[PDB]
Amino acid sequence: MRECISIHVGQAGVQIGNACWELYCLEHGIQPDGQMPHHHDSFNTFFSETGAGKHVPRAVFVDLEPTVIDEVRTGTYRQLFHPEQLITGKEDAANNYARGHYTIGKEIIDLVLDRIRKLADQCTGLQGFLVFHSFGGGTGSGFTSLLMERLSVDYGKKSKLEFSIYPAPQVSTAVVEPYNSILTTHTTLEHSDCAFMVDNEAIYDICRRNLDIERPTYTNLNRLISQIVSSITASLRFDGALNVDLTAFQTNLVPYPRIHFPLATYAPVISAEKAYHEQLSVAEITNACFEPANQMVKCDPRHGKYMACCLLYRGDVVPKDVNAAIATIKTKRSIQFVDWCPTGFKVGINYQPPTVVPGGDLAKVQRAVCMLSNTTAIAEAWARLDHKFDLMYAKRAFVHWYVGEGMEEGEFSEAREDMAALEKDYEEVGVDSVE
Amino acid sequence: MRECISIHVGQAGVQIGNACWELYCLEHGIQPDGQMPHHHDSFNTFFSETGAGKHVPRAVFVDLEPTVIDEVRTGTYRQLFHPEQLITGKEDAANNYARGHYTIGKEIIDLVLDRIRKLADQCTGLQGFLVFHSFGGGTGSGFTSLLMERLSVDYGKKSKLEFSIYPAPQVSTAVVEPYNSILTTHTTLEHSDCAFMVDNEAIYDICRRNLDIERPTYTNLNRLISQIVSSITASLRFDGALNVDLTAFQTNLVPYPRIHFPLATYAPVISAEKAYHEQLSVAEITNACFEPANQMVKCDPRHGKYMACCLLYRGDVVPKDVNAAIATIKTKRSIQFVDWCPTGFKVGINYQPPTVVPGGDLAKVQRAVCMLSNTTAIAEAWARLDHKFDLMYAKRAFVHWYVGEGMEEGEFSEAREDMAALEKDYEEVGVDSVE
Amino acid sequence: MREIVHIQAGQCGNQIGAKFWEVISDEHGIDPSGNYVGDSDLQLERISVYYNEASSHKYVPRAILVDLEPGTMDSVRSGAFGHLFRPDNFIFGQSGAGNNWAKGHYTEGAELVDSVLDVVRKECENCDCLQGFQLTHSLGGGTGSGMGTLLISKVREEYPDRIMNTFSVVPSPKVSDTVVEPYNATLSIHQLVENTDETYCIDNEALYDICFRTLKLATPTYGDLNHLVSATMSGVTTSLRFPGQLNADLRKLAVNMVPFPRLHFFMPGFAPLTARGSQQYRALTVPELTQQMFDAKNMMAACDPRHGRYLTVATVFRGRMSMKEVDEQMLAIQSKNSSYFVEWIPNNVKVAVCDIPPRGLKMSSTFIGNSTAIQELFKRISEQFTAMFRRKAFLHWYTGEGMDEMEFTEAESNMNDLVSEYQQYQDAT
Amino acid sequence: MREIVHIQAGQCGNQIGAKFWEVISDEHGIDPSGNYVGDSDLQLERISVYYNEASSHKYVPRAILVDLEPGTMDSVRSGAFGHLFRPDNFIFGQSGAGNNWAKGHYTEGAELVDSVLDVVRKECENCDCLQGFQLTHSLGGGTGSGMGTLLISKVREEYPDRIMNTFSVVPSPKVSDTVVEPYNATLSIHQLVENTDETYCIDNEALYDICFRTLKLATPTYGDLNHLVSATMSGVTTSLRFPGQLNADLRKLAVNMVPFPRLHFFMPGFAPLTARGSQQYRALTVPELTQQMFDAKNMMAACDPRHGRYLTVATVFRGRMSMKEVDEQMLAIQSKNSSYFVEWIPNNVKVAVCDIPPRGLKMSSTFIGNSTAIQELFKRISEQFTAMFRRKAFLHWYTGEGMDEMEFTEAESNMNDLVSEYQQYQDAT
Amino acid sequence: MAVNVYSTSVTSENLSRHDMLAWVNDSLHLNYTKIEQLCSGAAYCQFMDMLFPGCVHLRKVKFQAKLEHEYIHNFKVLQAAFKKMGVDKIIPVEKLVKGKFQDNFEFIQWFKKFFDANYDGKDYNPLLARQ
Ligand SMILES: Nc1nc2c(ncn2[C@@H]2O[C@H](COP(=O)(O)OP(=O)(O)OP(=O)(O)O)[C@@H](O)[C@H]2O)c(=O)[nH]1
Ligand SMILES: Nc1nc2c(ncn2[C@@H]2O[C@H](COP(=O)(O)OP(=O)(O)OP(=O)(O)O)[C@@H](O)[C@H]2O)c(=O)[nH]1
Ligand SMILES: Nc1nc2c(ncn2[C@@H]2O[C@H](COP(=O)(O)OP(=O)(O)OP(=O)(O)O)[C@@H](O)[C@H]2O)c(=O)[nH]1
Ligand SMILES: Nc1nc2c(ncn2[C@@H]2O[C@H](COP(=O)(O)OP(=O)(O)OP(=O)(O)O)[C@@H](O)[C@H]2O)c(=O)[nH]1
Ligand SMILES: [Mg+2]
Ligand SMILES: [Mg+2]
Ligand SMILES: [Mg+2]
Ligand SMILES: [Mg+2]
Repeated sequence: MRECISIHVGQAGVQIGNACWELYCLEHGIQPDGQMPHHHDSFNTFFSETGAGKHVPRAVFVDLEPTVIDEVRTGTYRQLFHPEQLITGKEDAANNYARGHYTIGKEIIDLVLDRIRKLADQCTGLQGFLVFHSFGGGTGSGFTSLLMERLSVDYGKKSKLEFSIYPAPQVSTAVVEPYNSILTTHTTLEHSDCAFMVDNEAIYDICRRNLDIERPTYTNLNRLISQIVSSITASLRFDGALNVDLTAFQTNLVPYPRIHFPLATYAPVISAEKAYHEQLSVAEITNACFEPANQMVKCDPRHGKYMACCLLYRGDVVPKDVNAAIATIKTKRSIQFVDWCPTGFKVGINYQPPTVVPGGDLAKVQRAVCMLSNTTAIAEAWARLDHKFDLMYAKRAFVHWYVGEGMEEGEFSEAREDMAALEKDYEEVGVDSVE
Repeated sequence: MRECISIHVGQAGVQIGNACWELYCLEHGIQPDGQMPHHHDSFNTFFSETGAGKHVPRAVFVDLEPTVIDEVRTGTYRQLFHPEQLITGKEDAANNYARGHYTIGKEIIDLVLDRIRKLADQCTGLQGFLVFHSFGGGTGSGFTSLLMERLSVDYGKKSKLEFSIYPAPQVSTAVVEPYNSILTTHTTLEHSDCAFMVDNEAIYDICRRNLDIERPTYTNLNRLISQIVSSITASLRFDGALNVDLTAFQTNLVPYPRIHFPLATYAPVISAEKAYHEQLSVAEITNACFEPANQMVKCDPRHGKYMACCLLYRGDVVPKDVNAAIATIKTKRSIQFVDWCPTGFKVGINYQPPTVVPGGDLAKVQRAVCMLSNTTAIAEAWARLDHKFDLMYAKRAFVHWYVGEGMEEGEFSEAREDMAALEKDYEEVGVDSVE
Repeated sequence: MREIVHIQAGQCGNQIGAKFWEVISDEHGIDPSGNYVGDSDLQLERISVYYNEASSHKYVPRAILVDLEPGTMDSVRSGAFGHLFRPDNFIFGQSGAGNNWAKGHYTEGAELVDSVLDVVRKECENCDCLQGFQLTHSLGGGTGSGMGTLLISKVREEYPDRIMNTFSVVPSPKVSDTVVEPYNATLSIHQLVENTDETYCIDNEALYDICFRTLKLATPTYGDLNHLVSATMSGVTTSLRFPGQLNADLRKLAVNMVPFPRLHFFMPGFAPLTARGSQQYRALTVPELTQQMFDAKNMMAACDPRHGRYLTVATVFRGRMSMKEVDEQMLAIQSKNSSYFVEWIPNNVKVAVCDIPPRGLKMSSTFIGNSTAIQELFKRISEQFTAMFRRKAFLHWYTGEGMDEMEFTEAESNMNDLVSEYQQYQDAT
Repeated sequence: MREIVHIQAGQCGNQIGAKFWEVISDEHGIDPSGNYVGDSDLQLERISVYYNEASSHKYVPRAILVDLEPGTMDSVRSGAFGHLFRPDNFIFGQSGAGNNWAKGHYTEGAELVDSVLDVVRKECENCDCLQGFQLTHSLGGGTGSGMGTLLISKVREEYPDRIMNTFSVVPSPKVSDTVVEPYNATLSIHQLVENTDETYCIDNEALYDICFRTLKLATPTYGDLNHLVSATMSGVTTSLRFPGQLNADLRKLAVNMVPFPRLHFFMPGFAPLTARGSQQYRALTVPELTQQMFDAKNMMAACDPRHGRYLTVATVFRGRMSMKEVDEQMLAIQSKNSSYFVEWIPNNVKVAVCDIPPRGLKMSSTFIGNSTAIQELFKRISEQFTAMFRRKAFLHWYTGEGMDEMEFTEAESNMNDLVSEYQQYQDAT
Repeated sequence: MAVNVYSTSVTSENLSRHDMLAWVNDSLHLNYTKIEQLCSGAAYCQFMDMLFPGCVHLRKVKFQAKLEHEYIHNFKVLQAAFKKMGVDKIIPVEKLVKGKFQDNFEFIQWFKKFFDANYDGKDYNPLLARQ
């Protein structure tokens, strides 16, 4: 009766969707064929039910290159999905926001919108959309920008959360990532009700340090991101001692409308061989969360301020221990709150412990924690992009590709001033008040 | 004791007859040899009964070229039909209304009328005639026009339904379809108690989109049309929560005597592979019906007005959900009713679910819906034909074939002014009145 | 049911007719002896259209062979597939028309026209309900041209409402096989435009070009050209002798393709056509055939169709195919080719589909095109006619048989009126 | 979906294409006859990119063979892997361009360009969604150079938004295989910079050096050089025909690698390369390949990259590898090599990863490098052009075909403008 | 033609209940005291009248509406006007007709945004249009 649909844009979106829906199928005891041989109808959120025992997800997988969609279709999770929401294009945007937003994205936007409206019209208590896309690829950035525009025009007040793959500072896979990132950020700034940044370099570092996997693959990063999303949706999907909804996320984490960019962190992340040797107390895992190494963005929060934080616990969690841990965190030296916010902590508790996927890398634990922080150091990252942008905008590099596909140079300019204005706003929020 | 006979004119008529009578034989549990190894005598409507258990249809298959009739005779349904109602000519009219209405049609019209009278005289409560013919072929158009004249002169007031193959906007098989179409429409406008337009291009699009048959044949279109006809006759042939008769169709759908041209739509149309993954709620199928893509004519209703609608549901249909779905349809934006009709919905309910043909393309469902709508956008289609006609009438093309076969140029002219008058009537109905 | 009498005139007519009857015998599974050795009742359910049932389960073709020299008749009799023809139909002369149209239409043809018409009347009386006649002849030689014109005139005066087909070989533009073919072609086209409901122009140069380029046959014998012509005949007629998802006959094609009574001269085409080795390297789908036809290199007429406009196009198909794909291909080829089709005929394409492929091939087709490009042909002949009539070249030969110069003048004037008529409808808007 | 039409021109193009189609047949598991004898559905799930499925489960290449001398076509037909090609694509001349660019672009090429474009048009109509064109030719001989320039011009004028790949053999710096290659190369590079979206310069001297040093082959036949070129081509295309953890195609590489429309001349490289005996003495891990590429001795272009700057670098991987290790090596090789990369392009490396290794090898890769060092190449050619154009050496041969000195002057000026453009962006800060 | 806008998250541009109520009262010269009374739809129809001359036909709308089907008919007229002007914001009539605060306020704040988007500066008497 509480519905919330997912929209996966780009190849990264599709792979994270594979991971997330595998995790969901394990969580609710659903076979890949859709049958079912601390729990409410918990699955009614993500899984719509047919006449028989078959359950199908409420998600849309869209990508202009049919490769990953064919892999999903021919994969193990074949019978599960309804064949319509596996939408393919013909040619990829090829890391071109122009191609993914003006030239090709228009050719299939109507079909995607029609499938979304069919999905929504049969729901009862739809809360919102979980958008999984990257800023690197042209498909992800451009098509997501267009889709958020159209959804905002069509649906008035539904929370629209973005779990984007923010481009890394030094470990970059493309060459034109800054252009696409600036364009998509400037476009989605006025539709993204809350956007959660996550970076590849930090997750690589976490995997090498904690999971002890010297050579991790994207499967592992998708597993961690899926765990984050499951922790976020646990309150909706399960009984909890202290429930929290999506509107609560959108309200407690966004002090100003333009500054809506929290970052995520998960704990504990320890291997089965290291599953023992420590009891994983709530204070211990919270200390691990607030440690700058376990964060999933290449930014040091100790050089900024914390406007807000939201901690979600799941499992056998004792609330007084939660209070003691929070107080101890507040007392420490590396956590100074901003002047205008004397209370920046939200707490949610769920009884359902995290679900361990067979063949995975993590270990089955009894308590788990997701940390969502809206802090100030993230603004520093923006500066880097701006600098990069300006460098590649000094010589008009790669501009012709966008120009010849329905883009204006003034759009690049206005994106640049909008990013500079966002940085100025972040800096102004950073300072303290008089008196 | 509630009888209604069928008349299939032209090759299209004969093929849709094959499909419809296959569907009927399946519905009432009739072997092709006429034996019987939610039900009342349900079969007494279409099937007359002999001394033994053999049942024979009350239909007339008439066509001037013996090819399709020989195929029916030598086909699987050989023993079923009474050999008299398989009436053949000697030469085909060859896409010539003149040949099919003045020269050749006269040579066998008396036999057809005699057989129809023989069928009628042994009935008890005959409601009317279901005429299946095309506007493209000369046989269909001309012979149907002549037969409608003779039946109207002979039988005073019995409902006479026409399920015609309206010529498509761009996908044509003939060259002289405009002349035949205007001539037959002008001729039958005074005899057709209600004519239901259906187009080939739209059914091609439906089959490609929904049935996922990348290369469908006429068999599938005939199956769909047979399903429509069976849905129409379900109320007569079966028990229902809310029964509806042919006079009800003729009354609720015809506001003005000259405007009696509804269009048909069927739902759901989904494959066995896609039979799962959605529950096919009544609201869902009704939304599919009112969607402009699922309509069977290349005319988009969103640029016109809905004068009337008649929806027939069959299967396990709960009436409150019907009411809720109809209310939601009325609330939407793409359905704006005409000023003079504040109530344009008729609803019929039948307990018998639709019957699946072995070897077919659709999937066995539990609920089914037929939408019979008299709207205004259909008038646009007429304009197209008119334009074509005038173009073909600009240089007197193909006129000699009609002139030298018993036709006057004044007939073409008067058909043209009558058709223009029909367009003007449609337009004046479309507009709103003062106060 | 719907029986057709086939008449052959001239050496060309007899050869194409023989190869045509061979093709038909293969289609219906008939021995040269005339017995039935097929394996499907579909072959026999409509055998009566071309074949008459003699006693003892034997089938004889409903064909008449006409010539003025015994060489062609002897060649037909001696070779295989020759015992099937019923002997009295072998009507032939002794001297030959000598490549003179006057002797083929006035002097020598008058000595056999009566016997030919007695055979024709007997066959018409014996048939159930006649459909029409088809003539295979040429306009180059005197025999075929004159005799065919005379037969068409007398028959159409004997049967007004029937339909009559002519498959006339038109002289090549580059080379001329005879010397006085201008006069013969002019008079024959005059007679045809008076008393024929359609004609399929066929040109030897175009057939040679198709055989050399598309078929990759470096040594094309006349047998192969007759094979293509016979295949075209069979593809045209196949809509009548077998069931189909959209049945047609000769009458439907005549009605659809003839917007004006004079304009009844068409161009034939066949598909698919592949070399011996290049057959398995191609998938035979509906769009492949459609793109094979609409081009100059697959047209059996010696005139580039792109010089003019397409008035109407009839397309017959054979083999189990999805009708929507046929329709989509036709719509696409019309839409992308809006320039070459007449505007004041919207949707100017007729489509017919049968169910029986034509042997070895799983599906094939046949193309009939009514286009104005053929007018060039006429003008060329007209010019040559003038070039040979201004100085009275060879005129005394036709003058010595009783024909008058006035007749040549009327024929030339009527042909020029036809040329202007095509030009005007090509310029119509 | 995303079908590619592959064209080869000249003897060099023909031979590299034969080897390329051999490599592709091994990758997709296809017999010489064209049947499928693979063992994984992944080989067939994207067979349509290069192969057209004819009837009877047979697959034919989507390739066009063009030359002016029948020897190369006969060699291709006679040898193994020759029956899979469609014979109508075997388009060839009779006399040969005689190492003259004018005859290959103006006189002789004009006699076959129409047929080549009709074949191209048919293939484009037949394919589902055309991706782009890739041409394999050389700039030394007249045939390949001139005919390829003409074909690229005509095709790009027939299809503006498609992309075109050209894999052109550039003459060696030390020795010259022909005598008048300066003019041919100048005109060909003019045409390429006008109407190509990218080009991969390949040099015979560099290939010989790679074979002798790295491969330890003392007797390198042309087959081995063509094998390396084909392996590079397949490694470039592999991101489109198979799944991968980070999928790419030709479009992504073109967009990432071309910051300015004129600058689209690249260098290829392949890895791993080991001698016959030295293969088991080395572990095939990601850093080994990465350190194998970024060096002079593994670049197929006759120019030391360290003389200039790296503008962009594309790297494609094949085989199951951990992405983090790939990313770490890319970051390290960029960080320790800050001097040779452009500063105003931060993160100037494109990375693509597939999942199917290349036939035996556990994993491999492919390197594309957009660097300014190739400008030296151009200058050398330019100088030679002047050295042969100041005194009008062999000029009358191209003057006798109708082209005048003005094309030479315009081409030389445009090439010098390109050189200065490279120099300016090399000096940018 | 008319331009269209949206409303996702903006500060210092969200007006209070009483302020918008005074805005509608002053722009149409009436005395609504509850914003959910805008479920009537008459205010929206007269607003459309004032935004574009003609573009509607006020004879059909029922200013004395007091039942649900009357609300639905008024919203049908409003939807026809929206279609005519090309503004493509689908309106949730089903939630609006019940007359509850949430969707009524949402629709009126979006409508205030759209009104500020497409207003010129004309003056007239709302009463003459109203009667
Ligand atoms: N963490 C993580 N990032 C991924 C994964 N897959 C793709 N990415 C990111 O996606 C970027 C590549 O561009 P994409 O967004 O995937 O491009 P696309 O969606 O294929 O669309 P095109 O650019 O048109 O091909 C890389 O920079 C990665 O950071 C994944 O599985 N895990
Ligand atoms: N949808 C559909 N249409 C058909 C079918 N069969 C024939 N038609 C239509 O019929 C038209 C052909 O003309 P017909 O009415 O069949 O002509 P006829 O009945 O054979 O009579 P003649 O014209 O004298 O040959 C085509 O344009 C088709 O649209 C069918 O099986 N399904
Ligand atoms: N397509 C085709 N045409 C042929 C063939 N044989 C002859 N022709 C044509 O037929 C013409 C022969 O002249 P005919 O009409 O047969 O003259 P005839 O019947 O022999 O009478 P005379 O000329 O008096 O001897 C030539 O112009 C050829 O173009 C053939 O095998 N195939
Ligand atoms: N890599 C490689 N290059 C080759 C090979 N064979 C020839 N080449 C190059 O190709 C050039 C041959 O000239 P072509 O472009 O083929 O000239 P052509 O096509 O024969 O036309 P004509 O010169 O008129 O005869 C030489 O300069 C060689 O450098 C080969 O096997 N491998
Ligand atoms: Mg992509
Ligand atoms: Mg018929
Ligand atoms: Mg002779
Ligand atoms: Mg050569």
